[PDB]
Amino acid sequence: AAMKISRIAQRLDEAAVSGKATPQLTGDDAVTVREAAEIQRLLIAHRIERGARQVGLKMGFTSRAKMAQMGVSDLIWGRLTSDMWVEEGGEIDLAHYVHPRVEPEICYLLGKRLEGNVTPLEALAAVEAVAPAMEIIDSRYRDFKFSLPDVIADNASSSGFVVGAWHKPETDVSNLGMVMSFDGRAVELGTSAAILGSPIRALVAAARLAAQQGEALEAGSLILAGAATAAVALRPGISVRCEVQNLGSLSFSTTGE
Amino acid sequence: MKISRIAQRLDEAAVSGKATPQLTGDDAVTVREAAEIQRLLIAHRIERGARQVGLKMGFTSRAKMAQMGVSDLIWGRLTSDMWVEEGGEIDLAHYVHPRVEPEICYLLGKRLEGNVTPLEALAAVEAVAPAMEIIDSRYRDFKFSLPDVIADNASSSGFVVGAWHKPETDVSNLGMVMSFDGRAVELGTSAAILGSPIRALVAAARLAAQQGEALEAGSLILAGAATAAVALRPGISVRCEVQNLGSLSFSTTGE
Amino acid sequence: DLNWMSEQNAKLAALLNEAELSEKPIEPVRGHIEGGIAQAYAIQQINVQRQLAAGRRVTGRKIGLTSAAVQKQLGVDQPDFGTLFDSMAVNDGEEIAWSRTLQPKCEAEVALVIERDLDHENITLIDLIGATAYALPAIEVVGSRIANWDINILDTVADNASAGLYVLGHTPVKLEGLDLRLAGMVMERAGQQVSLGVGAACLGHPLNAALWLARTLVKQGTPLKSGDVVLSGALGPLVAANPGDVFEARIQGLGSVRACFSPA
Amino acid sequence: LNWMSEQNAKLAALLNEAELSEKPIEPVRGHIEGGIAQAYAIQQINVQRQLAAGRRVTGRKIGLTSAAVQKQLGVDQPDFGTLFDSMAVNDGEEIAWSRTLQPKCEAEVALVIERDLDHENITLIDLIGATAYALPAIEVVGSRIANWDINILDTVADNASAGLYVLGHTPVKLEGLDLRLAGMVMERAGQQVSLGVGAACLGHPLNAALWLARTLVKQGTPLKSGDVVLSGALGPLVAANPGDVFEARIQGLGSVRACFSPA
Repeated sequence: AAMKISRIAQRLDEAAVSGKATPQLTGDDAVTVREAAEIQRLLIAHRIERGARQVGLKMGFTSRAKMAQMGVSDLIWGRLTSDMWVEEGGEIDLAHYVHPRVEPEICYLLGKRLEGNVTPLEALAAVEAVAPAMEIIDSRYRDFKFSLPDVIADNASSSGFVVGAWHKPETDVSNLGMVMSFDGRAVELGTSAAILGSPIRALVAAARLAAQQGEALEAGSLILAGAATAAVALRPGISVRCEVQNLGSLSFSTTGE
Repeated sequence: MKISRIAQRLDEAAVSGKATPQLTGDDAVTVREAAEIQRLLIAHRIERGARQVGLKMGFTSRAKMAQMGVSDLIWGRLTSDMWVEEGGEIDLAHYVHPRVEPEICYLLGKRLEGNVTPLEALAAVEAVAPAMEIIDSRYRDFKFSLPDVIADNASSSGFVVGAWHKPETDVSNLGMVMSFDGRAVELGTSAAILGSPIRALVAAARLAAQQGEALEAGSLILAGAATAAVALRPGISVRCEVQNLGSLSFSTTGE
Repeated sequence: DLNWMSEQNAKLAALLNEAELSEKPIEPVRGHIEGGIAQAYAIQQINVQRQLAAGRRVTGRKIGLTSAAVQKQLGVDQPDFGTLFDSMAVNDGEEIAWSRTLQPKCEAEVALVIERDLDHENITLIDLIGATAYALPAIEVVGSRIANWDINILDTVADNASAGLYVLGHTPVKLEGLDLRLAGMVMERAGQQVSLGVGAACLGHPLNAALWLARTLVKQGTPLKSGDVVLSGALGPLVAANPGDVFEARIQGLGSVRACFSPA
Repeated sequence: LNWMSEQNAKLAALLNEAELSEKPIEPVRGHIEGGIAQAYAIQQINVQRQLAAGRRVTGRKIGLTSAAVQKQLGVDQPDFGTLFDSMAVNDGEEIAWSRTLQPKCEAEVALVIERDLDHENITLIDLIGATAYALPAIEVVGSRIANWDINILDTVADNASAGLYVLGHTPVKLEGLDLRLAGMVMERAGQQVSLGVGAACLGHPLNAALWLARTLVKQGTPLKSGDVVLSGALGPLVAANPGDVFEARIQGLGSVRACFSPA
């Protein structure tokens, strides 16, 4: 707990609320990874104070190639809250966002609580259903250059999330094709195999990361497993669609200029 | 008095990653003696903050049993610190000299206790999955002793599990390819576990009831090794491919 | 071969033929072979012609040394082949007369039935897949005319790759929808597991060995024909058979087959 | 009309000597003033050289199957290479390092052809009727040119950089197969070295096979029954090293392993 922790959390929370970028920490605002953890918690507390509640988790850096490119040794997670929800098939004004990007993901719905060091086996025993999804991510910082602690403090860019149809939990999601498209033309092509080599691996990691903060994946949680492709900058007046092999598609639009 | 020091030197070896001599003459143990060293051996892990999470059967074959001059199987209790993340990495420096084995794992959805039929056993199973057991004898240059292996907790040390598969999946005769960096080191079938893995689950429950325990709900049971163990070395990708059960893998750190 | 019908080769073939007719294994003939593995195939070939002369029908081929471990113990880096005849054929469960064996040993295998002739040069995997109708779970009963299985590459190839009987299953299973790389194999006798394996043990895949055999047969002028059955190779270790023995082999996704030996 | 020129035979001979000696050579695009047509002629001379050595044309490989790759090479169309019995490998078979030359792996959908497509104006319908089944495949491309320094003239003259092709054993018919959203992952030592989907291969693997079928009919060498068509990259190529084992998985199609031997 510190004056700097409160000052940055509040600065990051108004960037989110106003949709205006905010500068990164340098020297005086330079933060510890441990400092970012506390800022991440206060950033969410700001949202819970406005009536939103925690509803899930999102994993970041869900590939060894990704951790390698950012020089990290583990993935980053973000907390999701009732206010980041987007109606599937709905519209979003880009005006309430700093510079949002869209990523295709696999989502798990927990039917039971999942806690600690779990096997893939035990992870899916607590899963109710599975679905394709798109995460809308938003770095609230202006002129951003990568620093690990900033993204942890900025809640791993959590901002929006949209999910598709219910699918049986035993569906094989290990290597499904994915087509993310703007106005029907593909912007990204890939497979859900991009998420740690097997999406259930991200569900296992989420229980590991959550236990680190003494937390757990509670019954009813929505877990965004991770990005199957690189994110794409969103623009106005577009139809954003995610199509997955054996999972159907999900969509949302952006308001016109 | 004796049992406590053997348990501690055995336990010492595991946290230390350094071998220890077999029980001889003075420290020579009885199966019964070895039984308490095993209980105390797990007690040390408990004390350190880990809990019992499953069982592992050993000598899960009539050929393996007769080859070791025993008339029954042996088992080891699994604890949470032996857990290894699937797709993870392990440092061999933390092991005295470990080997890997491919197995079948059952996740118990309900309590199973006593002398049960194959039918009753699978009624208590939530799901089944392929798995790899990381075994590690704590003895240095081990000349086979039944009491030492019992007392050394059936060499239990590491375990990794694959994906959830429906409990009615027929795992009676599935092909198993255990490989090092994509090249097979062992080739077999799940039929190697007692001629039918469900039999190891049955034996697992008969053996737990032997000491007043039971297979609790949510336990992990490693049915048995379907092939021979292969010694692990640094910088290798270890994978286990099982027919109809997908695959699981973990790496070893390089020097 | 320009001289596969030599006076020496005929003597060795008649020796092996006689050893089989009298039910009496003879001593190793490797000392008498100086032309290498080609001379050994000429000797197997003479005995094939001998069987065709007695009105027997070539029904297929067997593939041996389908593992690198077994290849190494014989000083070679390739498999061997033997010739099957209608008289070696056994159906699942049929009683097997002890007189029909000679130092019998059992091995679970995948049987491939061929429906097209592979007569051309450079046969590919695509050709083989198109010529394979279906597969049967099989048990090969090998036999040696050489006493106490004292054989090297020349003894076995010359002795028809140690062929004996082939027990086939009754239910065909098409290849599409059949994973032969990971198919599990278990052979039991009196409730005991006597042999354990997987499809990958057979040269990585049964079609890997069958492609080898088709290619080798074309080079020997005796191509695989329609209706031929290919005993592709051991999926696990050989188990010596005894009178009264019943061996059951299960190949996950292919089926089961039983080899029942009569009590002599 | 002049495909059998002294210039072309010299270039073909150069690439052929490079393959035999296992030593790559300097780029040849600088010696080709005839465009991609002269490069195809050079490829053709080496195809006849292989046929005259008694080898069998077992199929074709399609290259430049993404607009991104067509754009880097300055083209708006894919390229094609000729496969031979000597270039074939089965799933899991050891690949002798001497069979590669600066090897790279790409996961692809292999389409086996069962009817000749000899006529002009081939349609998607002709291709569907002529397609028997599909197979998971890993193409092992190779370069006779030093350090993969290649333009469209270099690769087309060097058999569109074809090396080996690794095929799986289990066929799957097109009916009940979605090749557009089929997911692709290629791994080496438990790592995801290539990620893709069927749609990455020109939108659909049959769009590439249809392109090839007609290109071959205009070159006087159509697709034939039994030919295997490697339809194109599903993901990015990964450079291969001695002893490497790459495993490719195509959802609904199957898996295939390319095992490189050491030394």
